[PDB]
Amino acid sequence: DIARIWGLRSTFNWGSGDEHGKELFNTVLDPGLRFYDQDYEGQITPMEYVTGLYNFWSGPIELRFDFVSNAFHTGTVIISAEYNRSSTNTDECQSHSTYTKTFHLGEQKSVHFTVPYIYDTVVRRNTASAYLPVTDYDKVDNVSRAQAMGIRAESKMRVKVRVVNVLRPVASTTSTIEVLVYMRGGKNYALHGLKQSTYWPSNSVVPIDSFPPDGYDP
Amino acid sequence: DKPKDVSSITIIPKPRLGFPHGKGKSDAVAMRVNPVALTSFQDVSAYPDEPRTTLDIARIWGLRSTFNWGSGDEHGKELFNTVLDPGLRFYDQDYEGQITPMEYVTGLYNFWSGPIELRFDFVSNAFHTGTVIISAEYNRSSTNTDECQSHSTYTKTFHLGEQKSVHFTVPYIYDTVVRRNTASAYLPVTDYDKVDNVSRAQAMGIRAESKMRVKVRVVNVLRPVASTTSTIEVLVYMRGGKNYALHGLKQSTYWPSNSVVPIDSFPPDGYDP
Amino acid sequence: DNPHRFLPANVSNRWNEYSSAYLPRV
Amino acid sequence: MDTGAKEDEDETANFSDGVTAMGFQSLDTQVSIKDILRRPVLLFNHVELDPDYTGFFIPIMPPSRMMQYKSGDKETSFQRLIGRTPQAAIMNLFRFWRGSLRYTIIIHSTDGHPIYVTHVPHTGNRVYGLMKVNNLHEYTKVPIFGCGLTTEMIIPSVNPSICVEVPFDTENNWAVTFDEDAQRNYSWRDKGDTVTGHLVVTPVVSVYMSVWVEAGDDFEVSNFYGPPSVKTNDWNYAFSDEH
Amino acid sequence: MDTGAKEDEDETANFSDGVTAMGFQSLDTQVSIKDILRRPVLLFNHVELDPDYTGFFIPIMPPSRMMQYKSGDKETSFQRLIGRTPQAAIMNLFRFWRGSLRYTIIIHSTDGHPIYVTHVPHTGNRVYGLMKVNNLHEYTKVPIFGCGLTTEMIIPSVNPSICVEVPFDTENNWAVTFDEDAQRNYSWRDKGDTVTGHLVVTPVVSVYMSVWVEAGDDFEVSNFYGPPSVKTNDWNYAFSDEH
Amino acid sequence: EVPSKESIQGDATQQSSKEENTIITRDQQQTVSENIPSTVGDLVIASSEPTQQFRSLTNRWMPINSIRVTVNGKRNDLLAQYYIPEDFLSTHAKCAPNTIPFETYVYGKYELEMKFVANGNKFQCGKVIISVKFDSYQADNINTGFQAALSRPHIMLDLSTNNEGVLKIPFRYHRAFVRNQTHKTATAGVRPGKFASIYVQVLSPLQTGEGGANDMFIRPFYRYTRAEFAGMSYKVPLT
Amino acid sequence: EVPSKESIQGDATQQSSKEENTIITRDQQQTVSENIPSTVGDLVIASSEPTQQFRSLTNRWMPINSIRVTVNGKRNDLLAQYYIPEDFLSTHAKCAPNTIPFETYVYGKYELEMKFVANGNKFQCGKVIISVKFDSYQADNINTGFQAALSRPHIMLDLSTNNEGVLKIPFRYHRAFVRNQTHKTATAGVRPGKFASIYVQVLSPLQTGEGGANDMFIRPFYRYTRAEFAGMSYKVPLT
Repeated sequence: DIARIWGLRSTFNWGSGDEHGKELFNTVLDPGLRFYDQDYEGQITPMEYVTGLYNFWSGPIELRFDFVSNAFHTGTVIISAEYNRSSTNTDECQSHSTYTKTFHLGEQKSVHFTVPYIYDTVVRRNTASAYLPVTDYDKVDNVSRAQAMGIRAESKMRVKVRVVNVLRPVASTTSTIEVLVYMRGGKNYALHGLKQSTYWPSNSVVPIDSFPPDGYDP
Repeated sequence: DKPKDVSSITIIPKPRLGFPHGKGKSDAVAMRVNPVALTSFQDVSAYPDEPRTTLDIARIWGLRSTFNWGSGDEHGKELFNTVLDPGLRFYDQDYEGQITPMEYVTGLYNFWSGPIELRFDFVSNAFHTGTVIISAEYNRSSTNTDECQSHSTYTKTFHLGEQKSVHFTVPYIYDTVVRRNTASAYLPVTDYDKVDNVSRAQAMGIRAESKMRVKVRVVNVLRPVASTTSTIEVLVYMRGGKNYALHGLKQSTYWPSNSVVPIDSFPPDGYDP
Repeated sequence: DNPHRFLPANVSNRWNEYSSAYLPRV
Repeated sequence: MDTGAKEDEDETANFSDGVTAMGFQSLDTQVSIKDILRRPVLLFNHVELDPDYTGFFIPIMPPSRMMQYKSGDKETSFQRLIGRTPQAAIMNLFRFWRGSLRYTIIIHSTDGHPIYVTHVPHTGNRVYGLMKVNNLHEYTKVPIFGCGLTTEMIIPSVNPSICVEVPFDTENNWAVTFDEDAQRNYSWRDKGDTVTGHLVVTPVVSVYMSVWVEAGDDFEVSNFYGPPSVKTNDWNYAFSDEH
Repeated sequence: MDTGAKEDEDETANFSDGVTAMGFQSLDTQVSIKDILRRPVLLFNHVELDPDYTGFFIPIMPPSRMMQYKSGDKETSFQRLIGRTPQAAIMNLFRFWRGSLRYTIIIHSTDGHPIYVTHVPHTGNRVYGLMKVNNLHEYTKVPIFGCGLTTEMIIPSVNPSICVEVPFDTENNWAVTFDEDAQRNYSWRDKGDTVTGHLVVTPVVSVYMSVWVEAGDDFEVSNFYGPPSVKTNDWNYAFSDEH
Repeated sequence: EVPSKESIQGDATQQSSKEENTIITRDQQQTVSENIPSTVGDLVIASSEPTQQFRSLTNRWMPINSIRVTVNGKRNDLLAQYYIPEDFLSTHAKCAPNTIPFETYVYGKYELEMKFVANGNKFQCGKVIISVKFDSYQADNINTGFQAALSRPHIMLDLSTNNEGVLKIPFRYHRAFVRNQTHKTATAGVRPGKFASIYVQVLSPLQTGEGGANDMFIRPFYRYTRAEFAGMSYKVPLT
Repeated sequence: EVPSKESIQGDATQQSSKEENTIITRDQQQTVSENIPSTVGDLVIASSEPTQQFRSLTNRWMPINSIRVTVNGKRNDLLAQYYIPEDFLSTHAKCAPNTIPFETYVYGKYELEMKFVANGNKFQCGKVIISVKFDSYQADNINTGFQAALSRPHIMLDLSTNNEGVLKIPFRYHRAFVRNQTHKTATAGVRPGKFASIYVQVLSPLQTGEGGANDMFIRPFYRYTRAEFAGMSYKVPLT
């Protein structure tokens, strides 16, 4: 039920200067981890937050692209889901030969997109570790990596958004709009195998003390 | 109210519930969210043609041995002659090779019984022609040179020609309802230790060597045409009969020889180059 | 080092197992 | 909670939803919130007790961001991994809970010396660890268990662990889960409303102990808050599936 | 599997098949494959644990040629006779298995100190023995059992052995039994597919332990491979029935 | 068909065409050319062996190259043109799954559909015509004006409203089949892989306001509604 | 099944298997391995989108490379071996129409059939065994003798009679699907395009008469009896 709450995943821009075929948005769509190559900090979506509790997931994922625009903006984007093998940034044709939904922007400013679940295994395993005892930001080495809990099976499944028809706004409005990309689990989303949570509270964490023994009386 | 509970019973405390059994009851604690949930076999299940018992494995045809049969082999000559014991292949030497599925499964058990089946496939053609006699001999065995002694037992004369395969059920005729296995029940020697008589004296069991043999002799000498090969090879297959039976699980006779490597920690143990 | 880690190039394919072309392995 | 289906005004064709993979591997379904919170969580890992004090206080509250370790601050007797449990992450989304909890105590002993457990009802304070109640230097004459509150006893030789189920003794409809700050000195009657009482654990001699916790059978969470602002660095401490 | 009755084209008279001797000595029939694999096999015989490490790892895989001792190679904590069990010889014929296993742990102690057991789900690595996870020199603050995975506990004084039943937690239809080489460095996601997870066993102090294993009730093997190339020398270490 | 009041996501009354594993939505209304028949009956004679269809491969929407309409283009100017199926194989979208059957088979019959999506701002105005010419080989430079375009099967695109068009193309060829691929060992006597031509012409020039954009873009998509293949052969690279 | 007297065209009692646009006759009888089931039910879960079949392309008999049996080959010698579908894509019959769908799709489930045709003279004699090993990756060098070959699903070929064999191969894999193609941008963590192995071994050595031929030949043919493909992608060259 938590994994069916719409959370705001990412944002990106779409200007008039973006020639056709250009990748506006391009991410590895894995609910396990946001990045494989850097520390993440921010507000994770409710379906990603709940997924991080489990070792395995499956079923479709849903997206929703809200274009922060008006009536006088007009363009066309193509949203493609790409499995196993990924396309080159410059070759738009490779992206077109997968599972795509061309959205004609104008009066309607929102497009829903179910990403179909197509993998070799009935359930994927989570890329985040099952158990991580490091709590004090210890400087990592290869001996540390060698004695990990599990081997991160990085997902190659991507979702790209490319320009079909270049955004041609009127002179009196803004040349660049922002697009909001929401994400929730599908109606047949499923989780299994409770593990140590991927994410933990960053902002405003204070450990409890004895009240009022511990100098509460001034 | 808080009434006193007067009901009681005498209990005998045991650590494990049904430790040595392969069926019945168990005190196992499932490591799940639900304590009574099980693995679903709704989609992924055992295929119907897979062997459900070891007696199904012991009905798979395996190639036991081979031998040759030339034109130069005068009548009465022993082409093939083995002690047909599913326990051990040899009593007097180290065996290495590919053991048949009925022998492999038998080595797990201390006792066996019921008939054994053979099948002789002659690697020949239409232009080969001879006759062999397959005899099963119990308790007392014949001399190599006296073919008449072999003829006075349980025999099946096969007229080779167009048909190139003969099936032969070896009838189970012994003094005991089950024979015990000649291979040892437990052998702790793993490092090819040089054996002595003191070692032999402190064995697990006494090897009761089988005297039951199956011989194949020439009846009519193989007379092939000039244009074909003078010597053919015969393939001798072997499986347990339809009433084959095993009992008393022991330490296995045979073990994997080829390409055995012990597991290590991956990737701690220097997998990262 | 441990000889089992990597198979020699002449008998193996890119995926570090015995090649299908190499029949003598048996 | 709000799905956000309100804003889904798109009525165009889409790809199939397929078939659910639930119950495919095993029937044991682990998705329920009331099943996760019913799993036991560890709190105190081999902490020491003393006969010199009143006893060891365990504030009756569910495990959450309140009981979390942050890097480079004061050390506590609470274990560090309470923050990152699946059972904590759930309690970080709900600010209200109600019903009974289930504390499990394991004494590291096999002696005839009895250890006691005492549910003190919600009295407003939120103390934990060892405490000298009223600063007295002798509690053997007047023990906390002997005053006449509800009390069970462990006898280590017979069985060195009990599982108690502490009742929801409070004047509130709901017990509050967490605060924005645990160490902040604000109005005193509201700071108390994050516990529904205490467990106390008095031994005869010195001995070590472990404490677990979970939700009881009768247990409901509510007042959903959504997910917090988080950080992660799991990527860093593992090899890729490509060396 | 293939009987090979396909090739039995002979239609000539034969000797009788007699009557089966099954159930003659006793009704207890030991021929079933799912009864042999349900018998317990010993793995670790009086191996030592330490509080200094994360815990002792036991990779959840059935006993087979993977866990076999060869003569004149590196020494392991695995007992040597795993190779030659009847329960191993069966698993050498089937390359796929699915369902739960049943690990039995026996701690050599009678102390109040609790020992824990933790089913870690299939995470890709295949480690065994004692390990310092992430090379830290202190695990008492943040234990592996305390992170919030499914966990039972042994209390040696009450009963110094448990029998757990670890679930088939994996994304595969089948768990692979064996490889042609255990020590070979091939693609990393496939090496992981021979285990369905790990058991870990953490003690408070140092102590010795024994581990058994078998198939659970829910357990199926498949993908029959036939018998391997074998060697034997049983003849050599026994007297004939004729001196 | 009828617009509604403004919600969070604007005027949410969009239709969508779902063909295999590709969806295309549309904001305003859709212009459609008449559904007209193709040659049938010769199929069973000309091919002795049975003919195959690969709907999952060929019936999915495939976007091709973008067209650039500027304010400098006069009336009767070709914006683009496509010899089909030739250009969908080896010129545009070379790695499309729609082209997979054309590698192996040597003959076929093709009924197509072509959807066009334009995106000019509300302060622009212009008319573009798209029209099909059946069996145009050595007949491209005649009957190729806007006037002939209005006579043949066609759609019309207003660049301000951003309506969509869908041009249905029957198989109308002088032969029974069209040859798919040229080869070194094949005959040079016949022109292969061209049974029709698609012209996109400026019916009225684009115009813009003071300090406005000097261009806007259209994107064609194609899909075979009835792709029958005959004469299987060894697989080859496409041109 | 029963031979007749000699007519102008010898003993004319030949059967034939007609699959799509390829026919294969046989002189003597046919050995067939048992028809056994595959994994089903996971298909609908593991693939959210619907899965496609191309029977006209994939169900036709395709001959691969010839096998050369000599009088020097001992028992347990590998005559050939095939990692499938890998070797049918990029090693043998590279320009076959059977391979066309493997370019575009990334996953699939494959039930195969494999017919073997031998032609040794009547004055020769020998036994060859062909057997399948399901999911053999990093398990090729074990359980790979003639003894294990007789246990697993197999056919048997006598080189004098010239009987035909047909080995039916169900899809029995540890995963739901098998990956078709490796790529530069794809994961190296998984081994793609190998769900099984086919060994052809000498069960008994070939033997010949005085001044006889020192070898003879076998020819395998394959066809997919149930090739389901999932996860469409941009078309690529095969290995």
